[PDB]
Amino acid sequence: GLVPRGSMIMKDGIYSIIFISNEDSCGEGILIKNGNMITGGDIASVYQGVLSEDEDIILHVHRYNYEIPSVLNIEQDYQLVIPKKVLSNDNNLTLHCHVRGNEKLFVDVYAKFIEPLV
Amino acid sequence: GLVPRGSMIMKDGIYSIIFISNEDSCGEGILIKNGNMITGGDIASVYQGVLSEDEDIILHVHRYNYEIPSVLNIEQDYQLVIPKKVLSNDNNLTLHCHVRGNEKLFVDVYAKFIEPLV
Repeated sequence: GLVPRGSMIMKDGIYSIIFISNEDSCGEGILIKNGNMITGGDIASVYQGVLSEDEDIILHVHRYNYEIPSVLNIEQDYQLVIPKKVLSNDNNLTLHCHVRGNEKLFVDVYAKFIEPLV
Repeated sequence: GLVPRGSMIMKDGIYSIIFISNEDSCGEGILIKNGNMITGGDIASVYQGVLSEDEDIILHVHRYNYEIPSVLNIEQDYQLVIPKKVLSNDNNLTLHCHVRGNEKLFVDVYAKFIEPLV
């Protein structure tokens, strides 16, 4: 089962990710965790941020292919606030992230551990 | 214009990548370059490798979703050899990568620099 735990407890490695927005649009991507560093992306945007702790974990989202819609229909670069605690297992986790400054704009994410860093 | 250069001279950061295989199947993905470390993936596989410089660069491809076809139709994990030489810019590059052990199996890749990492 999943249990509330701090994100920083996540094992280092590459994860597969699936997410759905308040607009009810879905997307899938990849996520890489190294130290407290988080980098990732899907066919249209890439994301980067640093596991906070003592700070609001901010994830900078950057769109790179506008011929593909944003799961959030924003149309520019934004920030997602990552929860300090997530529901997790040794290899699975879910979290609810919302756009900074707008709780009504959000995505629910499920992440699955794929493998350790080389 | 693109000029021949050492692949290991690529700017660290997040890259979008598009590729076509000898079988005429195309795929798209993301690629992250940190030090000599390269990590990335698409909707069905993830990859990790180390920009060598004294050894042929081996990119380890791990298939994580077998419900989606691989651009090479290998049906298992494999290794790609990454050229020490690439045709590149300060933001673009292309390369021809063959499967370790079989030059007849390969992907021709175009990579676009998206943004540097934190």
